Amino acid sequence: WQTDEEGVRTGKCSFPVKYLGHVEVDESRGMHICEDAVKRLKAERKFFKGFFGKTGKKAVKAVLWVSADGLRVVDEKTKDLIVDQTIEKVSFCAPDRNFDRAFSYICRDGTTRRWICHCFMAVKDTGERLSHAVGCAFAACLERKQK
Amino acid sequence: AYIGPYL
Repeated sequence: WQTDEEGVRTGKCSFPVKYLGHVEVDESRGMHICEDAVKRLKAERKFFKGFFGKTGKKAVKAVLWVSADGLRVVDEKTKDLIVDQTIEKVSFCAPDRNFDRAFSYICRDGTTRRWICHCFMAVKDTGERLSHAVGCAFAACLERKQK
Repeated sequence: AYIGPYL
């Protein structure tokens, strides 16, 4: 996972994912706050698609890039930047106790003034591998912050 | 874990 670390510094670290979407959460941290947001999104995609079929609200095939500067999600189909999350406004991240491919992170949204979880399902990897990569990002970020 | 940098 050392290579994972150097990738984070060099903007080379990436993961094929399915971006589930975002949800309001009441705290900046919590291994269970995350598990919950996963269960919410997963139960929403089940509510829709009872009415709209395979179409909504479909999780989106993408690639997660993890850098010391930020996290980015790029759509595989359109190559459009789907998510540009500044690394400095991220509070917490975590894998999921009951969903082994799941990864999520909480972040502050300053306009709405609320905590927002952002869940993913890894395609080829485990949730914990992703969470590790983003911890390496967090680290490079903390190391660069001068006094 | 982990815990992010936010302040």
